[PDB]
Amino acid sequence: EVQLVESGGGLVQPGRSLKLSCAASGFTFSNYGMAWVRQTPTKGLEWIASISAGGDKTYYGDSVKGRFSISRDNAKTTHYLQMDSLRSEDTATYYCAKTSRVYFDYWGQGVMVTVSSAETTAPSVYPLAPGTALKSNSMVTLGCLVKGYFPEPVTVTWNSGALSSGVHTFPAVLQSGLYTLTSSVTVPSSTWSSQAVTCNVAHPASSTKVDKKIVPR
Amino acid sequence: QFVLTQPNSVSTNLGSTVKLSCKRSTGNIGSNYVNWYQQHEGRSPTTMIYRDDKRPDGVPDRFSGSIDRSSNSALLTINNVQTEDEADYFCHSYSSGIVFGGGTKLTVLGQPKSTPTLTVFPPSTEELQGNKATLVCLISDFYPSDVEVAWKANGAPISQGVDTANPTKQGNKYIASSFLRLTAEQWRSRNSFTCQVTHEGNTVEKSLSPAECV
Amino acid sequence: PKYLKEPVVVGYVQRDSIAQKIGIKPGDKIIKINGYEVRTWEDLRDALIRLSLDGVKETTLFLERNGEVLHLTIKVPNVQKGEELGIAPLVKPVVGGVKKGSPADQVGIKPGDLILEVNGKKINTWYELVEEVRKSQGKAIKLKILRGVAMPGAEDDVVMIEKELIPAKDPKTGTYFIGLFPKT
Repeated sequence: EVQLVESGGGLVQPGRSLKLSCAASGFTFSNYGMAWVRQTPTKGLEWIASISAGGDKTYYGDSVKGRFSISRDNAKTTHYLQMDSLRSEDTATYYCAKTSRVYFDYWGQGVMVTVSSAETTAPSVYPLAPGTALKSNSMVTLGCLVKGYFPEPVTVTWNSGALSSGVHTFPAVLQSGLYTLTSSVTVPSSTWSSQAVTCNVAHPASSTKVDKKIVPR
Repeated sequence: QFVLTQPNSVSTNLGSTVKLSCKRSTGNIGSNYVNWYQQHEGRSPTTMIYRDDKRPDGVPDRFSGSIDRSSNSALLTINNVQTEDEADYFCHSYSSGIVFGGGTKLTVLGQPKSTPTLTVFPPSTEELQGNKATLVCLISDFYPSDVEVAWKANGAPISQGVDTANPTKQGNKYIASSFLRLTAEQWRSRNSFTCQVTHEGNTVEKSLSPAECV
Repeated sequence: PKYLKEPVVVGYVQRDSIAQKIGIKPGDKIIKINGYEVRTWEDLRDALIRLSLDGVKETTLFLERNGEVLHLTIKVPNVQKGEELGIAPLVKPVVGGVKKGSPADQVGIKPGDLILEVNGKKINTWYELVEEVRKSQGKAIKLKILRGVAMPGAEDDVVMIEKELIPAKDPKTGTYFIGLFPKT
């Protein structure tokens, strides 16, 4: 299976540099061109850079010609996008893509790059258990408050991905430059009574991961 | 050397057939290939149509591509439209550069109606330690996607420190969330707070209280 | 929300608030600010809004504390920027629910009951109830209760239900409880 996995995103200040990586597998790497395409909510999908199969030809979008440089290392089945002189507007989700002569056949997961003078803020993670009442339900919903982080994104898993269904991570609100979100998981009351339920919050930009166990209040 | 123009938004009924257009501004649409990518919320693009009208393996035959020379437009036709067709659709072409259309978000109307489930959560003790209290209101499992979220304190409207996220699709349904930022003292000073969601004229609510069982 | 039509008798007062700093107390009854005649919480709400629109920064507040009318000078809070006095209405001590099998269930306390007194002392708020219950630890608690509507003519009769219950220790936490949930 064709796989493309990016890394190297995060926050940087205007004027600084950042290098993105895309690790390829599941096809003959040297047989195909690679490319980078970025996306903002405002300006949709935007091609920024392409490198030919043999690495000897490179092409750039207008807004980045001169500042960005794309390269590949066939031995590592990897390609890179060195970004220099970054500006507010370069803030975006960056996708790697493989070509097939006349289109992008496969796409990465995307990595978020934020160009801002604002500082990285790791979230506080708070456990959300229901308040006590008279009656207990069959099912119970437990939460994980992920408060005041910058920049996006965060990821939340529950018991390291063991709890998969009944999981909702709710998109964040933005207030005074900080994001807050919640992730919920719905489990049988019997599971919570017997086993531990733990939210796992990752924040790439601050290089933080936090596990928090939900206990009855 | 050209732009591709897509309507920012199109709506269609569940089960209907819909056409999404993509018009080249200058030069012939037939001069270079047009491709079509579907992107769901917070996910990567996947290729739906390549080389004008060819479909990858795994892509349902409900998707077809075509080129209309007289409108200088490419068309992506989706038949027997489904819930999961709600997504952004981008057309793509090239010549000396590589061009994407602005993208068309597809709304699918007439899905099974569904009242929101409310989950409310009081402030955690850990948060309260630091003299702050965020009240949480999770809104899930609703359709359509339009809701009105309002907070009460002792049953009276409150707007200060409210933050609501616009509904987004996650599964086959819509979710939203609202937060009420308080200090500990503001939290303790009340008998009840209420999260109130209004959906297609019907109101649903759940309340929280600092008041302790004993 | 019934409180808007009730007289303004101060319940909770927030720590480090405008009301606290200028010495507002639980029990105080607010009767005038600047303005405006304050008979009800609605008046006070509507008044503070108006004052703040009119850019009043400080004004004069009249309350009744032991039936004696005191005068105070109070910073008018900016309603827009999200400020408040920091005062809240009384939470009347009414039982919302009773835990099955709990001491309170055993002696037949019922939702809707109004605790008047605890171990001889009169109370006006749920918070006071919780105070008095916690401090008696494991020792027997006496409650005076008003239950149901009286018979016309008999509303003011001096007679109460008197209940005596012994707190139970939760086996997990070791916490004392009687099994009363608040009305919500």
